[PDB]
This record gives sequence, C-alpha cells and structure tokens, in this order.
Amino acid sequence: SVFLFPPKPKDTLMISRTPEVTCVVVDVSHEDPEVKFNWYVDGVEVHNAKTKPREEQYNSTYRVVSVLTVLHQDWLNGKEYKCKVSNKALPAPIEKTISKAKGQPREPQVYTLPPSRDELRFYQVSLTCLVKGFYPSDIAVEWESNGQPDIFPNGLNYKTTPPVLDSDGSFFLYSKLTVPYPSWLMGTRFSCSVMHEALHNHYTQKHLEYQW
Amino acid sequence: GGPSVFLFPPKPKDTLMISRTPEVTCVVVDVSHEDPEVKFNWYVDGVEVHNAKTKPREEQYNSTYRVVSVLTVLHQDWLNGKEYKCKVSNKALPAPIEKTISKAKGQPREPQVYTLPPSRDELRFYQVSLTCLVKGFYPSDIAVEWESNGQPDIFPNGLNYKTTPPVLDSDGSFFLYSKLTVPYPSWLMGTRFSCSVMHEALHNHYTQKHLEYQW
Ligand SMILES: *[C@@H]1O[C@H](CO[C@@H]2O[C@@H](C)[C@@H](O)[C@@H](O)[C@@H]2O)[C@@H](O[C@@H]2O[C@H](CO)[C@@H](O[C@@H]3O[C@H](CO[C@H]4O[C@H](CO)[C@@H](O)[C@H](O)[C@@H]4O[C@@H]4O[C@H](CO)[C@@H](O)[C@H](O)[C@H]4NC(C)=O)[C@@H](O)[C@H](O[C@H]4O[C@H](CO)[C@@H](O)[C@H](O)[C@@H]4O)[C@@H]3O)[C@H](O)[C@H]2NC(C)=O)[C@H](O)[C@H]1NC(C)=O
Repeated sequence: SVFLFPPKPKDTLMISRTPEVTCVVVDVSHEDPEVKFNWYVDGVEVHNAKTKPREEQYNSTYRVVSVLTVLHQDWLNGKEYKCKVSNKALPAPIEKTISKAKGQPREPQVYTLPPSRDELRFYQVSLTCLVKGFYPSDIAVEWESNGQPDIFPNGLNYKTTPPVLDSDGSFFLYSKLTVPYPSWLMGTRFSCSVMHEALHNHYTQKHLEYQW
Repeated sequence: GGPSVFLFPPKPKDTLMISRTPEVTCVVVDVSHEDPEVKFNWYVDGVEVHNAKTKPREEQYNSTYRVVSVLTVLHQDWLNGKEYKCKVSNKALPAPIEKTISKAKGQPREPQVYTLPPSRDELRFYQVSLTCLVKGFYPSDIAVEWESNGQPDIFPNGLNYKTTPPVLDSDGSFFLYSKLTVPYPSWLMGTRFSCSVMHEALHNHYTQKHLEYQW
C-alpha cells in the first residue's frame, strides 16, 4: 500500500522554509526490502528526491519513505506531483498523484474575541481567534505575545481546531489561547497570526489586549 | 480478499435524551456477491443478546456489499460504560471478527459554555458571527445547537451554524466552538440567540447560554 502526503501549509507559504511531498510505502517484506522511487512533476521526471532509511515495524513490516523538495510557487500554482513505486511483490509500479486543492483562493478574515465575563471566575481564561472565509483549507495559525519569557516559560498554551467546511464552500476554524487571568489584566498584547495563500505576504496578524 | 468490520457508537444526542432511540451500529464491508450472507452475534458485557436488527445489504459501486446490523441500547446502559461486542461470521472469514465498543472511561467532566459577540472588525459585513465556546468536557461525546426568537421571514430556513469537532485540550479535556452566522440587522435588532449544549455531565444533560446585543 502507498500513502502520498502533501507539504505542510506553513512550508509552502514562507520562502525560508522547505516544503516537500512525502511518498510513504508500507507492507514491505523482509525478503523484498528493495524499493525504487520515480518522481514526476506534471509528467516530467525529476531527480532531486531523497529516500530515507527503511523503518522496521513491530508487525514485521518495513516503512520506506521518499521525500521530494518542491518549489513553493509550483505547489501553489497547482502542479501535480506523482510518486512511482517499484517492487518485485508488486506486479506493476504504483503511481499516486497529489496536488493543491483546486478552486479560486479566498482570503481569510481574522477576528480576535476576548474572554466571556463568565469565564473570569476561573484562573485560566480563553482568548479566541476566529479565522473564516478562506480557501483552500491549507492554513497555518499561531499565537504570540509581547510578554517577557518567564511569564510563559513553556511557551503559550493554545490549541487550534481543524478547518470546518462552511455553508458557502469556504472554511473556518477557531484557535483558543489559554492564559492566566492576571497576565490578561496585566495588559499583555496577544497576537493571532494566520498564514494563508490568499493573504498579502501570505501573512496577517490580529491583536488582543486588556484595557484598564 | 476479506471482509472488514467497523463498530460505531450511538449519536451523542440520542444517548442524552430519554425520548430518543440510541443504537450501536456494526458495519461489514468488502462483502462479495458470492457469499453475501452475514451472521451477527451481539454481546452486552459478555451476555449474548438477540435484540439486533440486520438491514438489507447495500450493493456498493465497487461490486461489494455493505451489511449493517444495529442494536438498540439503553440510555443508562451506555452512559454507565457497558461494553457492546459485535461478532461477524461470513464464509469468506476463516474465523469470526469480534469488535467491541463502549463509552470512554474516565471521570465525566462538565462543559463550560461561553457565548461571544462578534468582533468589532466584523461589523463591516452584512453577515456577522456569533460564537459559542464549549470547553473542559469529558468524554468528547457532545451535541450543540442554536436557537432564537427571530421571526421566520428573517430566518425562513432556520439558523445557519456550524460546529467544530471536539479538540483534545492540554489538560485531557475537550473543547469546541460553534459559529452562528446572522445578518447584522437582526443582531442590532435585539434578537436573542441561544447556544444549547447537551452532555452527560450537565444537569439534565442540557444547558443553554444566551447572546444578544448590548446597548
Ligand atoms: C467499497 O466501497 C465501500 C463504501 O463506498 C465508499 O465509501 C467511501 C469510503 C468512499 O470511498 C466512497 O467514494 C465509496 O463509495 C468501502 O467501505 C469503506 O471501507 C473503509 C475501509 O476501507 C471504511 O473506512 C473506515 O471509516 C470509518 C468512518 O466511518 C464513518 O465515516 C465514514 C466517512 O469517512 C462513513 O462513510 C461511514 O459510513 C461511517 O459513517 C458513520 O456511520 C455510523 C453508522 O453507520 C454513524 O452512526 C455515524 O454518524 C457515521 N459518521 C460519519 C462521520 O459519517 C473510520 O472510523 C475507520 O477508521 C478505522 O481505521 C482507521 C485506519 O484504518 C483508524 O485510524 C481508526 O482508529 C479505525 O480503526 C475507517 O477509516 C469506510 O467506513 C467504509 N465506508 C462505508 C460507507 O462503509 C469499501 O472499503 C470499498 N471497497 C474497496 C475499495 O475495495
């Protein structure tokens, strides 16, 4: 069986990062550990990929991974990436194809919402980031603060929901940042950072802070 | 070749409302035209039961059948954590397949339900977002709905809302958001919108928080 994976959204949107398609091969036997990979971008073969050391599994199978570095603009422009796997236990090679989702890109709207009055009873309060109206669903969301590091030594404690298909064919998600009520009253500025293909510089940022 | 079994839990709203009929569903896939017969045996805490109902086998677009057996469960039985076991027999299986499902173990935790008005920056648009935060509940089985006192000429097809799936939070509990999209005029109009949350750990398995424009 073959599994072909897309690049990480944040990798395709930042020039400094390295996006890559990942072609995983499973059900590899001990008698047949040979695996060959052929990569094709829009049908044209490319030879920049790199195979990884075969991973022995606890169920007596191997896991063979082949990575291909892609150009950010190639993936965003919708070029197809095809992985071709050859093995003796396979009558013929397996070809999987992956590409970015089709459809006109749509720009996310980012809204920050303070905690409810009813939540201030608790020591931990919830800072909310609403990201709606974007397409495709590939997106990256993070939180930041201008707080000094001992205030958040282990970083910020936030979770983000997966994209949800909205009633108009676009996607939305929420990201929840949990902070102590004192650091909220302290006036610290917290920032929801959203990275998406349709944004200017693939990046936008919305802030949230208390006012005494 | 070989069939595969998948055992699914009841729907959260069905187990939390006494008026509803919750049921465990045992699905069998990759059943071929040859040997389409499938036998089911059900066991609640090991005790065999004969209350199940098999449904007519669905011919699939890949030349396989899909044979479904449903078992009605008692609201109290499921919430108390009884195990439901499905045993599938078919001439294509060297031996039967046994799948077991039950409610998640662990002390149930009560959700906190918070309603959030739209961001000031969203009022540019005719459609605005009313948010319901549901956090700190366990297990993840939950149902969320919205309601309003709005008139039908503004909402002829009902309310337009979507809810995220539960997300595991950093403390082992779950949280989700539910988004209700309404026209900005009906928000300014003073219409009252209500977030309804149904979970085993709530009083009467139900709670409701309101949201309306503040002057
Ligand atoms: C021939 O075609 C069959 C059905 O037709 C296909 O259906 C889908 C899958 C598309 O491919 C269509 O294009 C096509 O027509 C195939 O049957 C499917 O087999 C696969 C396994 O190969 C099953 O995958 C399993 O899916 C579980 C989820 O199942 C729920 O959600 C599905 C949506 O993805 C939905 O289709 C299912 O019907 C089911 O829906 C729930 O039903 C219950 C009761 O009926 C309801 O109470 C719920 O509300 C429903 N919920 C939803 C959301 O609809 C997974 O849970 C399961 O996971 C298991 O394995 C993974 C990894 O292996 C583990 O991570 C995990 O822990 C767990 O162990 C698995 O992914 C799929 O469900 C089957 N579909 C149906 C409809 O039965 C045949 O495989 C195919 N044969 C071939 C190609 O040879």
